[PDB]
Amino acid sequence: NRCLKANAKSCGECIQAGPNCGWCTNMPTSARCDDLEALKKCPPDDIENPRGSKDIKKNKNVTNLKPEDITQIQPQQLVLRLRSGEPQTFTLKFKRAEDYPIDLYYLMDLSYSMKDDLENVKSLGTDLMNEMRRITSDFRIGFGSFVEKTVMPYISTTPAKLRNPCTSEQNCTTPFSYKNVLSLTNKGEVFNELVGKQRISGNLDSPEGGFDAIMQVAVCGSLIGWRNVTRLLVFSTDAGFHFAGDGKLGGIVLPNDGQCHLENNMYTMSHYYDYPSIAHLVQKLSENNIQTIFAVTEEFQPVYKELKNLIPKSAVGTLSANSSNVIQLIIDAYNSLSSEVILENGKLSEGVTISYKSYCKNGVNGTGENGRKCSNISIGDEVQFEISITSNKCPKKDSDSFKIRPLGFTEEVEVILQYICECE
Amino acid sequence: FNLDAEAPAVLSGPPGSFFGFSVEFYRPGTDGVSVLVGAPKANTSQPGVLQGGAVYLCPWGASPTQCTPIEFDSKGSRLLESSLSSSEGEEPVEYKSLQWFGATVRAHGSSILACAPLYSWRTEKEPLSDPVGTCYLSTDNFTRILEYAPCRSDFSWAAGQGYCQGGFSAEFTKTGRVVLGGPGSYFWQGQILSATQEQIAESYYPEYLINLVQGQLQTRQASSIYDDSYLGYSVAVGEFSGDDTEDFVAGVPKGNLTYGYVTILNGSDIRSLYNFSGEQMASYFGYAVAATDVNGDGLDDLLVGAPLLMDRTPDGRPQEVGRVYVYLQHPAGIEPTPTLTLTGHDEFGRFGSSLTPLGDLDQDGYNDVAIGAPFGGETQQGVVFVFPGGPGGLGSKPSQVLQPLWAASHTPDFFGSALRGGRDLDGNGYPDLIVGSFGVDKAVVYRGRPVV
Ligand SMILES: *[C@@H]1O[C@H](CO)[C@@H](O[C@@H]2O[C@H](CO)[C@@H](O[C@@H]3O[C@H](CO[C@H]4O[C@H](CO[C@H]5O[C@H](CO)[C@@H](O)[C@H](O)[C@@H]5O)[C@@H](O)[C@H](O[C@H]5O[C@H](CO)[C@@H](O)[C@H](O)[C@@H]5O)[C@@H]4O)[C@@H](O)[C@H](O[C@H]4O[C@H](CO)[C@@H](O)[C@H](O)[C@@H]4O)[C@@H]3O)[C@H](O)[C@H]2NC(C)=O)[C@H](O)[C@H]1NC(C)=O
Ligand SMILES: *[C@@H]1O[C@H](CO)[C@@H](O[C@@H]2O[C@H](CO)[C@@H](O[C@@H]3O[C@H](CO[C@H]4O[C@H](CO)[C@@H](O)[C@H](O[C@H]5O[C@H](CO)[C@@H](O)[C@H](O)[C@@H]5O)[C@@H]4O)[C@@H](O)[C@H](O[C@H]4O[C@H](CO)[C@@H](O)[C@H](O)[C@@H]4O)[C@@H]3O)[C@H](O)[C@H]2NC(C)=O)[C@H](O)[C@H]1NC(C)=O
Ligand SMILES: *[C@@H]1O[C@H](CO)[C@@H](O[C@@H]2O[C@H](CO)[C@@H](O[C@@H]3O[C@H](CO)[C@@H](O)[C@H](O[C@H]4O[C@H](CO)[C@@H](O)[C@H](O)[C@@H]4O)[C@@H]3O)[C@H](O)[C@H]2NC(C)=O)[C@H](O)[C@H]1NC(C)=O
Ligand SMILES: *[C@@H]1O[C@H](CO)[C@@H](O[C@@H]2O[C@H](CO)[C@@H](O[C@@H]3O[C@H](CO)[C@@H](O)[C@H](O)[C@@H]3O)[C@H](O)[C@H]2NC(C)=O)[C@H](O)[C@H]1NC(C)=O
Ligand SMILES: *[C@@H]1O[C@H](CO)[C@@H](O[C@@H]2O[C@H](CO)[C@@H](O)[C@H](O)[C@H]2NC(C)=O)[C@H](O)[C@H]1NC(C)=O
Ligand SMILES: *[C@@H]1O[C@H](CO)[C@@H](O[C@@H]2O[C@H](CO)[C@@H](O)[C@H](O)[C@H]2NC(C)=O)[C@H](O)[C@H]1NC(C)=O
Ligand SMILES: *[C@@H]1O[C@H](CO)[C@@H](O[C@@H]2O[C@H](CO)[C@@H](O)[C@H](O)[C@H]2NC(C)=O)[C@H](O)[C@H]1NC(C)=O
Ligand SMILES: *[C@@H]1O[C@H](CO)[C@@H](O)[C@H](O)[C@H]1NC(C)=O
Ligand SMILES: [Ca+2]
Ligand SMILES: [Ca+2]
Ligand SMILES: [Ca+2]
Ligand SMILES: [Ca+2]
Ligand SMILES: [Ca+2]
Ligand SMILES: [Ca+2]
Ligand SMILES: [Mg+2]
Repeated sequence: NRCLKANAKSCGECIQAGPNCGWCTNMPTSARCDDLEALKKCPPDDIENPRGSKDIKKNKNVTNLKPEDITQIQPQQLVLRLRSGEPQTFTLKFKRAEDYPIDLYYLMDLSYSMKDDLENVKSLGTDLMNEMRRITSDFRIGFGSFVEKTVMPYISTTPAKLRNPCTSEQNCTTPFSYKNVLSLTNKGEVFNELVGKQRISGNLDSPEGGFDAIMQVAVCGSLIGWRNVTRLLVFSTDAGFHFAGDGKLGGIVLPNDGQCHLENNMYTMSHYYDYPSIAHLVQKLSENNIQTIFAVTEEFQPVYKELKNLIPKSAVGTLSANSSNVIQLIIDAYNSLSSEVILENGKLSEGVTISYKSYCKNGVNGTGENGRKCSNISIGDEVQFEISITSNKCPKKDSDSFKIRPLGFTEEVEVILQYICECE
Repeated sequence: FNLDAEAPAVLSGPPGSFFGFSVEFYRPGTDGVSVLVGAPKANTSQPGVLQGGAVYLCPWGASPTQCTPIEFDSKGSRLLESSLSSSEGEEPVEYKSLQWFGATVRAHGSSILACAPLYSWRTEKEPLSDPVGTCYLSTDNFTRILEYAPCRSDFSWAAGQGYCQGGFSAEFTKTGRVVLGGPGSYFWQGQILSATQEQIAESYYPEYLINLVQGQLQTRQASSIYDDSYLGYSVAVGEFSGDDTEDFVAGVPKGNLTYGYVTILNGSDIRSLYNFSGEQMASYFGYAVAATDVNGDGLDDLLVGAPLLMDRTPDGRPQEVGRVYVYLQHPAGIEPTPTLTLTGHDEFGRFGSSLTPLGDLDQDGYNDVAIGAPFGGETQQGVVFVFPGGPGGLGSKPSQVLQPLWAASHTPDFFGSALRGGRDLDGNGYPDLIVGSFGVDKAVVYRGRPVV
């Protein structure tokens, strides 16, 4: 065997030589490190054999009423003690909560082609509030608008086009990057009133500055008013999107820093930081548990369908030319997003690897990266994941920890890893 | 691996000038050898012009280098000749403030090309703010100075060439022909334009703003489905068509639903010869391009950078890292699939933001390449990777990693955001490498030396 062929000079070496290796303390010296059955073939007390284990610390039961006190993932914390090469497996239980609150921020393109949309969205407040009663008892809505970076070449910069980026007859307000019009509120009537006060704008190039705005909504936190609940971001537009690299045209080369720059509810730094990259958005949307609904016109479905494939917990729906259909669009996208859970883990150390197996309704079982997924999850449905973690020849000298969580949820599982590289 | 990384020469410009944004070798003869450094946010003495930008001439020699601005254009804006009457009084016909002159700097022989891609003008008709871009060309040891703004044409506004930003990228061919990229033409379809120096000089008249160069080569306007592609975001030159006339390599990073592609154009009639496609939406494939023989068979090979390329780590985490693609030319053509790829390892590092041929650094018969990752490194100051050529193309591992020896500041250095290699400054037989770090207004010159 390999315990012997390892020539374990010490106990530590013997343990790191394989999870089936024991070490006697009572014929070469390295023969003290043999298979556990071989060493017996040595008093069982004189055999040193530290095995791994899973020890649960926090294990609040899935619930069946503040958002803080509702549990959908279980357990919430545990310790894995890892013999090198020996995997430790624990089970994650996920139950979709019954009456979970929803925050929906409506982020809207206000370039001129969206003028007609704006006239239908100004009643969305109360209409969406009404429709949301078949989904949740606790709904809040907010509104933000975007156009473009306010620099050449994306906007015309004649004094006159700065005042009015559109034609003289059209009475467009000055171009702007992002305005938080209304932080989240349960008052649908306030949504209606403020949205009805907003003026349509304009700019020059077809793709728009919405990524600048998405970033702000994701990272600005208390300014937007996000709770620890379902966070829906509806991104509504009839055009493509600028992204990192496009800034260079306007002499903007500093990458987006992913931090809030809202003053008086206006994004003030669009002239200074580049548009975000897709990757940067993936990071900050996921970190901030934002589920994104791309509500866009048929012309741009192809673009946004590709974008959706890159942005975790996103959905695309086909917006009508004046947003007449956006409520159903939202409901249908929400149903898509909610019926699937996707697990992501934080970074592991070198030599540490993780494996997922999923066990979903109707006996559909996933492995590989499909092991992180369960689909077709109805309200009150329970699904489970078997997660396996394995360390190799002892990384670090202390313990590590990482989080596993379903994307779009505040809830998470803290996994603390302790590596067995010695004896006692 | 034989770049003197312990003792590089550091060039410094005005703080906040973005000195190092563009860099170049200048050699009329080896006697007057020098480094050129663009500083597109530099203040100049041009009347009425705020941050017009400058290009610095940095003499190379035994003594410590000191850089001085080159005077391509000492005047402010020309005037709308119809305005000097009227009633509103004088009105400028062009806008040189914030024009980023020096954003691109290139040299061939005793000729220097410097571009201001954010230069804009009014037109002489209805008032616009058309950022057509402009370039200045000094020829024959600074004796003659020409302006070349081929997008400053009779076709105005974004529908035409008004937003062209000609000179956004630029290169010289081996014959000294000027090649410009302008990514804004025809609702950001983008455009390549090219003229010989003789053609530019033959029709240069600062009296007229629209100086139609006859015989000019330029890509043609396409249908609206090609809008917002940014052809000419980057350009390089190399021979890919079997003759003795260098061809034009051009990035089209937002083409094909933002998957991007790179095109190679016939240097004789600017007709399309090859396209190479990106592999991921918005990876900015074609952010940078380069052409050089990296495997010693005498055929130019294509390199393309996609600095926003996102991959997944072994434990399932997406990360922005960037990637460079290499396509080897063969006698029958060039295959559309990359021969090899190099992927960055620093998250958000923007590996592949810049590329440069190094020539043969170690003199082993294979030309080598440098690739920048401007936000790479442990303190995100930026990094430059040297990769060796070889019979099957580039090595998979860097043979040298260059990093700024100075400490990080509160703002990014952008070390490696600009590169220029493959020329021998001191003439010791070994090629040398210029690296920009415009975030701290510096440029670094690495000397190649004998090493084993
Ligand atoms: C090249 O030269 C230019 C020109 O000198 C130089 O640009 C200046 O750079 C300094 C340093 O960063 C800037 O100083 C800051 O000014 C902030 C407020 O400035 C306001 O007031 C300016 C003066 O107004 C009077 O004078 C002008 C000119 O005669 C006149 O037109 C006015 O009517 C008025 O009489 C004004 O020029 C300036 O306008 C610019 O900026 C605003 C942005 O709001 C923009 O709207 C304008 O279009 C124009 O671009 C502005 O209105 C001041 O708050 C700030 O102080 C804060 O920041 C510093 C950090 O920098 C902190 O330390 C401090 O505690 C504060 O928090 C700072 O002092 C100056 O404004 C620039 N001027 C211009 C015109 O851009 C470049 O730096 C030079 N570049 C190089 C490479 O050398
Ligand atoms: C690499 O990838 C790029 C991008 O995909 C490829 O470039 C594209 O190639 C296609 C196919 O060649 C181009 O479409 C064609 O354009 C030609 C040329 O049009 C120009 O020249 C004509 C005279 O020669 C002129 O009449 C045209 O003027 C019209 O069109 C313009 C623009 O719409 C308009 O402004 C004018 O008012 C006129 O309306 C124009 O100046 C055109 O002739 C083609 O039409 C024929 O073929 C099509 C397809 O079969 C057919 O439907 C038509 O009926 C007609 O028979 C066609 O439109 C496209 O413009 C290129 N795009 C860009 C951005 O360059 C490239 O080919 C790839 N290279 C390789 C090696 O694969
Ligand atoms: C998402 O999950 C839902 C909930 O499970 C699921 O809906 C269910 O689909 C199954 C089919 O996959 C339905 O099962 C049928 O039920 C009827 C009685 O209502 C039976 O008569 C059927 O029996 C036939 O089919 C069997 C197939 O094994 C045969 O063995 C048998 O001999 C019969 O031929 C069958 O069992 C079930 O009724 C629904 N439930 C509801 C509430 O609608 C939905 O399909 C899933 N969607 C996916 C996976 O996309
Ligand atoms: C032009 O643009 C189209 C998009 O309209 C590009 O098509 C897309 O290509 C990518 C990469 O090849 C495809 O994604 C890949 O999917 C496979 C299979 O799932 C997977 O193994 C890869 O890792 C990658 O995710 C994508 O599906 C595809 N989209 C569509 C709508 O076809 C195309 O590649 C671009 N280039 C050319 C020359 O057409
Ligand atoms: C919503 O969830 C966030 C994240 O879990 C909470 O913020 C955390 O608060 C704890 C308090 O002990 C800190 O240790 C964490 O560092 C915080 N995390 C972040 C990212 O800030 C927040 O308190 C929750 N809000 C409510 C109302 O329960
Ligand atoms: C997916 O995995 C589950 C669990 O391993 C399988 O369901 C079990 O099937 C056995 C069959 O004898 C039953 O005795 C168990 O009671 C089932 N589990 C539960 C929790 O009820 C299922 O068969 C697997 N499906 C596939 C296709 O492999
Ligand atoms: C690049 O363009 C040149 C034209 O500038 C092509 O050369 C022409 O090819 C035709 C084909 O029969 C000849 O009739 C012309 O006399 C050629 N003209 C010149 C100036 O050589 C050349 O073939 C193109 N290269 C490729 C690879 O397509
Ligand atoms: C919005 O326009 C659509 C056509 O795109 C039309 O069918 C619908 O009636 C309009 N909405 C309202 C509220 O009038
Ligand atoms: Ca726009
Ligand atoms: Ca509309
Ligand atoms: Ca050729
Ligand atoms: Ca070659
Ligand atoms: Ca070499
Ligand atoms: Ca040298
Ligand atoms: Mg628009």
